Amino acid sequence: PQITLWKRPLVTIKIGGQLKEALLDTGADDTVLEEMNLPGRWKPKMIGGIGGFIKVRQYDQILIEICGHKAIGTVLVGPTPVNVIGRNLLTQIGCTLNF
Amino acid sequence: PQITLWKRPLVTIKIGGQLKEALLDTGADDTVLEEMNLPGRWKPKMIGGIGGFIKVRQYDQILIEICGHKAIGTVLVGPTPVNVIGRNLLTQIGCTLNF
Ligand SMILES: CCC(CC)CN(C[C@@H](O)[C@H](Cc1ccccc1)NC(=O)O[C@H]1CO[C@H]2OCC[C@H]21)S(=O)(=O)c1ccc2ncsc2c1
Repeated sequence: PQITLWKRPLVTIKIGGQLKEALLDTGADDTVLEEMNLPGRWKPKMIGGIGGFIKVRQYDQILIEICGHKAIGTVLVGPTPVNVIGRNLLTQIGCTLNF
Repeated sequence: PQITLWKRPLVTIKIGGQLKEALLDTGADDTVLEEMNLPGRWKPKMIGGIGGFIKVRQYDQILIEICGHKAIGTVLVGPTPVNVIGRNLLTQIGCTLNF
């Protein structure tokens, strides 16, 4: 679809078999989801945002469907203010900016 | 134009008679720019993201040119690690997400 930006670009995602709402965030290199249970192994990592750095759990090679489009990639889980879909997955679903 | 997301979507902007580089950021409600000494009045504000909040100065009705597209709106100035063009201005240049 073509998404205008008068509202937040929020979409429904499926991860670990569960539906959630997430923000399509072209300013995020990485995908960061709020605290949740995910199966598989993970590794502790640090990511920095506008206000500093937080601790996250890095899950690699996770299946995630974004607005009906499948991706498989890295998902960081931690105290982000909102679920964000970053460029690592936006590229997989073929997302571009256009003006 | 069409911008892919393999790399950060950085573009040149013109603001306050200065040229700078900023991200086209669909996850940013507002526009947040590096410290610069703009003229005129301003209101204090706090904006939150990964890692917490930063304190910024809110300037209204600021003229900004983004890839030769003109806009006018609110700009927040403060110790942000990256210049971000937010939805308040992206809507004005006709920017959409597409997949
Ligand atoms: C609440 C949703 C997100 C936070 C998640 C908001 N951010 C915009 C993001 O695009 C931010 C913009 C950004 C980019 C780079 C440094 C600092 C901020 N990117 C970001 O934090 O990405 C992180 C995840 O991937 C990593 O790649 C970049 C940093 C990592 S922000 O910078 O904190 C921001 C911008 C305008 C704004 N107006 C009101 S609140 C508010 C918050």
